[PDB]
Amino acid sequence: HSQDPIRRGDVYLADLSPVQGSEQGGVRPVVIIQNDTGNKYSPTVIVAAITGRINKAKIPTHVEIEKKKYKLDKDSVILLEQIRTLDKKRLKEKLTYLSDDKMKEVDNALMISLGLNAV
Amino acid sequence: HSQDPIRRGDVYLADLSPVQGSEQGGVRPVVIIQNDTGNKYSPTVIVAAITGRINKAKIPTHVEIEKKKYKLDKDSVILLEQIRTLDKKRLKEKLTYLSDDKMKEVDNALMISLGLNAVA
Amino acid sequence: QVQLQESGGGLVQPGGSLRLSCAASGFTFSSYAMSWVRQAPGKGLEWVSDINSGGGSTYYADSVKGRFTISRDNAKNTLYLQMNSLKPEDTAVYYCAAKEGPYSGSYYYMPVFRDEYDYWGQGTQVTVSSH
Amino acid sequence: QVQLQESGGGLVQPGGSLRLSCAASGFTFSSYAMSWVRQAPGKGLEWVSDINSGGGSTYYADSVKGRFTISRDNAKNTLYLQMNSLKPEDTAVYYCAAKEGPYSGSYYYMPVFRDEYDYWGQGTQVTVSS
Ligand SMILES: [Cl-]
Ligand SMILES: [Cl-]
Ligand SMILES: [Cl-]
Ligand SMILES: [Cl-]
Repeated sequence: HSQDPIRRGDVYLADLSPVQGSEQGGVRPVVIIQNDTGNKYSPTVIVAAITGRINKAKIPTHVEIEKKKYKLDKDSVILLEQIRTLDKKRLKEKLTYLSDDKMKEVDNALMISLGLNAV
Repeated sequence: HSQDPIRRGDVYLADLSPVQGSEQGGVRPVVIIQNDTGNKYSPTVIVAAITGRINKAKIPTHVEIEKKKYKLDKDSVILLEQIRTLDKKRLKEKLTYLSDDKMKEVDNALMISLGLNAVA
Repeated sequence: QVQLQESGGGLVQPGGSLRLSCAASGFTFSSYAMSWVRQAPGKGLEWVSDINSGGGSTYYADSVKGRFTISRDNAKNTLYLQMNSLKPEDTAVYYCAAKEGPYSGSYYYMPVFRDEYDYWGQGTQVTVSSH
Repeated sequence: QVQLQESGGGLVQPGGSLRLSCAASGFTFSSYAMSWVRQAPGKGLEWVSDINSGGGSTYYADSVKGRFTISRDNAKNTLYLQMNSLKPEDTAVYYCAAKEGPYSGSYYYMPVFRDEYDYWGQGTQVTVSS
């Protein structure tokens, strides 16, 4: 009856629609990037979109993920320049979660994306 | 004729509508938090919403901003848990920009908000 | 079609107890997380308690935690708020409110607004005074 | 869409030149950034070039930078692409596209789709062969 917890590094199917312009939209997998304290108690999560329109990192804010390990339709890319805060009502279902190594890449890409590096 | 250059720490008026649930919506000020290279060439920017419906910072992912120094309607709070990637078409006008000290607070709030602080 | 009807409010002395209920129809009650939010005269909306769509996860504001208990019976399509150790500061109108999603249901720390929820009840009055 | 009508296409030789034009109607041209994006035979939409609403800032894909020159005449509601040193990889249907706002106009580093723009052109054929 209880809800399974939301953890940083999880991959959820989420409804991002509607959007404008170059923003990622539709119902697509997204990576939870908010801290776990917020993920447990806050009404919102912070996510990074995953896209299938490319399968190789175009810039250092992109992180590749293979489809086999992470149960995707095809080889995809995490876009750390496409992040947004979503009300948890948009979360549809947990797909998988990233490995510790993969989340290290996500952390590094987020640091570049938001200009947080030293210095 | 040339662009107005978008720099990290600038505050713009932006159309966040429409939203769902507890997401911040409407036309409101937002602070640019994306790196300057992304701001110069990408079709999108990354912003953090600013709300005047609350006054104090309460939680460590919030950062207060003075109404007078930054020319807003009232004393407001930057919500570093309310982030979104906006197509630049949503940007209406530049309002002001945050000081070096105030942007260091935004940096520290983002590290907490996104669980980026190396803990041990 | 969609309706959330509250009942069970009333007048109690300080230290009394009440059981609020909120009956749902017109939508799939089991697909929505339920909330109780209250409003005192001239005050904004104060979130009180949350329960997830399945009933296993509950959340409470610091002002009511330990004194109030939220629960749900998805068979009866009913949400409950058990209120104990009532005090005059609890005097308000109490609304149930619904938000869809299996992962909804959480602790609210901001001022809440009507548009932040999907469905809203009509409210039930609670008054706590000795005179 | 009839909001944007391109002309100036046709067959040309390698190293040749060609000037595309795009006539805007039915929207406020001088407050939109304009894009040229092309669809080569068999491929998807690749962004070519961008110009802001005032015309003072231009952006180019790496493969066309220096060879192509984008410009606009807001008085004439017209967008231009001057194409020089034309190579066979330039063979495509060329579309103009519009995105509203004074801060629009940028470099695109990923494939684009029509629904990402406010207005989408009709397209003109550019063919480059020896
Ligand atoms: Cl896509
Ligand atoms: Cl300051
Ligand atoms: Cl009653
Ligand atoms: Cl019914």
